[PDB]
Amino acid sequence: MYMKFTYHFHAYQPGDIIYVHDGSGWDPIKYSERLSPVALEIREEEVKGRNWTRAMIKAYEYVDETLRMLDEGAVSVDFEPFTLYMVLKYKPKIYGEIVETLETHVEPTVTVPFHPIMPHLSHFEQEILSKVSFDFYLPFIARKPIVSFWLPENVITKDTAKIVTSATDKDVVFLLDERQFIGVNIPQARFSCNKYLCDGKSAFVFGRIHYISDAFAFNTLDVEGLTRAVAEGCVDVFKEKEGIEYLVFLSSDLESLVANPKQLDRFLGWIDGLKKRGIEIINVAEFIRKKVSNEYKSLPGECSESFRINVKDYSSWSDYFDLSVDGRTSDMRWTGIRREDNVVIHRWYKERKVSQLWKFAFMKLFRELNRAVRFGVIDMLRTQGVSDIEKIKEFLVRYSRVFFREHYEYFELDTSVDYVMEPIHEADPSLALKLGRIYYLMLLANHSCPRFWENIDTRVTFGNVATISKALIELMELYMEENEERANYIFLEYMKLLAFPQLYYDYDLFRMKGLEGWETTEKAWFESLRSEVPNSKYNVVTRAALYVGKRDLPPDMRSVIDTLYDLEEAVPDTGHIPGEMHGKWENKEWCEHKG
Amino acid sequence: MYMKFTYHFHAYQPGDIIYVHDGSGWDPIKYSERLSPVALEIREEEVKGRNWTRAMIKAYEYVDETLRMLDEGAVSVDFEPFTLYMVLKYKPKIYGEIVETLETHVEPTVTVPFHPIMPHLSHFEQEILSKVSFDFYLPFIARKPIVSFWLPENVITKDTAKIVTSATDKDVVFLLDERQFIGVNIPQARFSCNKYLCDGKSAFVFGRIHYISDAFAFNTLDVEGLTRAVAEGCVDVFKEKEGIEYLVFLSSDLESLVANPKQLDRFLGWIDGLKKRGIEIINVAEFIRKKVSNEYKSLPGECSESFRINVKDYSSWSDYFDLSVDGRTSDMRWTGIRREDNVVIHRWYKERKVSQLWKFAFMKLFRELNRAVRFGVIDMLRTQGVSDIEKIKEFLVRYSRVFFREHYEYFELDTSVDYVMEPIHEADPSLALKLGRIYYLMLLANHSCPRFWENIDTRVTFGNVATISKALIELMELYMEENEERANYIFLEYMKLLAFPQLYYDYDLFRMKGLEGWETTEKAWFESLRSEVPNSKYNVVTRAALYVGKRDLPPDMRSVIDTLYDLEEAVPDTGHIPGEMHGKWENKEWCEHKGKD
Repeated sequence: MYMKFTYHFHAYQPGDIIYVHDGSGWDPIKYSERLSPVALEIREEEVKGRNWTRAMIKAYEYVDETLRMLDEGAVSVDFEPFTLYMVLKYKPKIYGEIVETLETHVEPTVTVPFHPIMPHLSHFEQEILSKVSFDFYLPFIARKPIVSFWLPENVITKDTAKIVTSATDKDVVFLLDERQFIGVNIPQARFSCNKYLCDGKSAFVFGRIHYISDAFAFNTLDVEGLTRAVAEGCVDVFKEKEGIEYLVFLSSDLESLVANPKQLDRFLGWIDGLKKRGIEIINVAEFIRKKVSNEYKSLPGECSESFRINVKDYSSWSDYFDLSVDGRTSDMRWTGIRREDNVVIHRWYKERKVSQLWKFAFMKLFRELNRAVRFGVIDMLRTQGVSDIEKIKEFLVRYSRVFFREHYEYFELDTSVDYVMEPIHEADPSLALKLGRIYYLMLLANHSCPRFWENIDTRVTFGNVATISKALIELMELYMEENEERANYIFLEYMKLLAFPQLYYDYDLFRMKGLEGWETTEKAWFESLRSEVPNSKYNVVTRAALYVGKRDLPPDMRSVIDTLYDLEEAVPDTGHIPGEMHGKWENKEWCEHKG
Repeated sequence: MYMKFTYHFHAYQPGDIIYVHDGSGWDPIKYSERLSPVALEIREEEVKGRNWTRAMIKAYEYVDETLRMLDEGAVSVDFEPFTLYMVLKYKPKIYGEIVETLETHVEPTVTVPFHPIMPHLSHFEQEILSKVSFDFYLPFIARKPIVSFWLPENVITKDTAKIVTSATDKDVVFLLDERQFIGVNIPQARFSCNKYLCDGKSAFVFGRIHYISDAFAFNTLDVEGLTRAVAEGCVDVFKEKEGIEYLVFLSSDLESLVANPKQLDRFLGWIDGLKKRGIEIINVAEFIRKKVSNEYKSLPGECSESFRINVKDYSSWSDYFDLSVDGRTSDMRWTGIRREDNVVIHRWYKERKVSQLWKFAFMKLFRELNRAVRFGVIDMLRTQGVSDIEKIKEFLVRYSRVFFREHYEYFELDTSVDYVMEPIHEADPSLALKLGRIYYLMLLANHSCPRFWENIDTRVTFGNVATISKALIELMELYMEENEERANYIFLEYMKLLAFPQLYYDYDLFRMKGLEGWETTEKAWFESLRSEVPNSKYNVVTRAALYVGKRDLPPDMRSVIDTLYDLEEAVPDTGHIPGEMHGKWENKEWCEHKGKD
């Protein structure tokens, strides 16, 4: 057949950080992890971990073996930077295996550090993260004029795509979901080499087919069904006649390969079924490369700027599709708001409807914390005689060489303090590097993960709050040790975490309208914040901020948190993430932490 | 397989009327037809006619014989009313065969008389046409609780859907194109039993797949490719495993079955290929019934108001899709205007670009002519004591029993003067039936066809203009008899046809913006109107208006057109319709009229 097939896998772990350790900012961070032992059955071995992250990192090895039995160039994979780094730290053997496969076996896809929803961040943060993305990926993509790029949850806007495409010289292939396409209908645009103007540059774009991808990832069709859905269901009889190559592109989380013990074999059988149909397995980049080179015949204008299609701003690959009013996706899952009619939605959780209003407040609050930290860094670097915001940007980007040091060392890329400090050479590296650290903690705290789920009380929400609490307190203490009034500006931000439930009033959330009519009510808000653990009456946000504050806060204010908060309920116990329920937890009733 | 398949065919001929004969209005119209010999090749046989209409009517017999080869209930068919009427008059044996097939063998689909773009007419005209559609189809649908309905070019708006559904007590199924669906993506809605809210009531809707339908109709895939596109390309792997029936619905003009000599056998071979793949062939209405009856298994909510989808207002099945900016169809083909950015488009014709601005002017002018006729009818009936607009509407609907008399009489339905005059029985029937004739000539003049093509100079544009000219001159003359000043209100309307090119200025078309930037210039307008025939220097609108006027105008007015125009240049010759070029024409350079008899 002339049909081409490929899969993309997205690999990411938010990690199990519950407390970041004090540090100088000259080295990668050190931290304590959650102890909530868990196992994943893979075919016929149970893979055990002290927590979800470590179990998964072990599991990545079974996955890499499977990927190794596929042909060269067949699929593409992106690893979130910190996730790949954590593998190097915890299982350096697997890092070497994974790294070899990305150099030689699968096409490597660039992605963003810390997996935030990019359009939910300021342009400043997005620019840093975009440049770091390409920097971190340099050993895999150095001599490639075309590279695929993975936006977290595929949540894209025109502004975000521009930032990304500007952060590189190469040609960018955005991997998206076909439900994000607009200005063309699905069968019209399907399987062709489309492009997408990113206002100045243009990117290639491929959109996955959600229903077949999920049919694999969630085991709803057997191998025969998956093979037929592709080989028959996706056939372009005209292109088969004209002898024109077209690409059927699917995508899932890499962790879908261990969602049940049979997934690795299922995937191998599927790919085998397709090859037997005469379908060549070939990655999105090598597909385009083979088009432009005219090794593959094209339609007139294919892979060009006449084959430009549009993409809906704020569309995604994983939104609540049952609430879509245009047959496309949006970002309502992470904001809690449907944009088309500007209402606040609710979702089911453990037999009750829960307002998703908390996600909006969470997102909004973090925009403010993010800016408080960014302006802190800029203000303090100014005192050191650094006035050029562009030099500060370059510095914050180069600081990746510190944060992910060993990764870069593995490839003999410069990790020298002299490199990192060059754009801001007039500053005390001791102060500058602590600021770089505080900035990267803020970044780390912007994981999209907490707002993916229906309820707020999860281990990932705790981790975000604990990480930003670390950053804020350290920034606050820098201002204190300099005898500045700005120390309180930062303490005010920290206080917004402790008193998180007050934000319903401070944010005028009552003015907003619920989908059904009750989702922006007082009680809707307060119900949604109830603790999901036995041993804490505090909401998860207050919990994590107290948990970190009680160990890092100056004794005097450390006192008021004791006067107003019962500290004994400041522990890392959270509710469970519904998507992780297939795991074998020692404690299934809530996400535990042990002594 | 759980996949079901069906095809819908739409049959329509605009006719070859070049001059309607004078008549009282008590009987169906009589007319002179174009003489332009042409033949169609069907398998190894040549089918010859004195004009395209007559050639195609003979061809319909071959099509019917082929439909009879299909299994019962496999496909659905609509015949536009006047088309079926012309078959009846010319070849009653062929009409007999077709109506037998519509009664028993294929699902009959209701459609509108005279094939106008319905959302391009006023609500009043749409209301009359909608009611007539269901009356004309009474012999085929009387016992049916659910009926399918074919809007011309599938051009629909919510308002038009409301008019149609309000005109019957039956549940309606609208047959549309999947590129018309909105608020859902194409794969998301595909092949399920969906509904559509048209305000007071809801209708079922099914959307055809144009690329497969056209692969058959225009012979771009062989039978094996067509079979594969359906059996493989349309498979729903999930519904196959769940045992849930779904319908792959395709549609084309019935005339696609004679678009080349092998079409009939290709179609039969395709159906055979699908049946051998385990795919049952079942018409849309029967498919719905089986879902509703639970003979078929359904998704939760299927075939109910829970499965509502939206349709884009002014979308169609046949728009210039290469100019679409939203991935859906629209009505720019017939208006000349792309709605999304409000620009006047151009198309290629004979390897030069031609502005479509003329289509907007033609459409706008006809809206005005339509109202002049309707208000003239209402005004003259007012002078007869008829003041209730609802009684006038009832009369105009019943007048279809005069206009299509032989059809209703074939089915033993009352066409008597007493039946038709019942709602306005205080009026003089000599005047009322003349007004009914005038109103129906106006309706007949609203064929969508002229605006389908890229070039104005075609036999269908000539026909629309000649037909409306007949109506206007007759209405004018009725007012003259009353010694009315209103006679010149109607002469003004006819003058707008004669002086059609002046409408560029009078309609302020210079204010409109061209897609490329030239389409709304004076040069673009005038070039678009140039005659395509060497025996007339006048644009086709003026040409037809003169052709009728030189026969029908009172002597003083005839002397005026005789002085301003060369009446020897008022002939029915026009340019050819691009879609008819597959015919074997005696004159293939332009559409002739042999005028010796």
